[PDB]
Amino acid sequence: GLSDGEWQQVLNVWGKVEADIAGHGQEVLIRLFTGHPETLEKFDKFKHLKTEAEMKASEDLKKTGTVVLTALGGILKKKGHHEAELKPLAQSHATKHKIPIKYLEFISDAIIHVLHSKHPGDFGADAQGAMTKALELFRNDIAAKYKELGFQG
Ligand code: HEM
Repeated sequence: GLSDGEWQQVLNVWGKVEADIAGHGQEVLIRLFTGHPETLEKFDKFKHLKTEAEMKASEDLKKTGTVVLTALGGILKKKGHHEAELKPLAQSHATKHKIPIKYLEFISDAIIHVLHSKHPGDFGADAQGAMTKALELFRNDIAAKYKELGFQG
């Protein structure tokens, strides 16, 4: 999917996320959750959250943001060589959590969103470029694993 000039850009950018993994992860789930409320319903431990103050105020969400961004970061550093790390992922979201690929689209968008909000002006057009393709490659490989499982819905 990507050139290493592009990989280069992705890890450049992930350097931003790693300086504050907990904050980045919190705002991603908040951007996910507030924009597409049906997504909250897939989490039984965040179901109670009703307002953004509550989410904001929730320590368990900051926690889940770190797990999520820690796992993706683990995949991105593989530079597309991630069958081993993604299968387990795709299996769990399809069979156990029942997560529609559309939701993986929403969170992909939510990361691009967040990044511009936290780093206005230092999230280059080129960087957006690389990051979007990287998220697409991630999403595409999951989509395939999802097809195998007939995880239609
Ligand atoms: C970049 C995308 C994502 C990554 C890297 C990610 C990562 C993870 C990891 C590492 C776990 C725990 C281990 C496991 O169950 O496999 C997990 C659990 C879970 N994920 Fe995701 N996830 C992603 C997207 C999503 C989305 C979009 C949703 C729903 C809109 C979601 C819903 C859940 C749920 C419900 C669980 C179980 C939560 C619990 O522990 O109670 N995930 N995810």
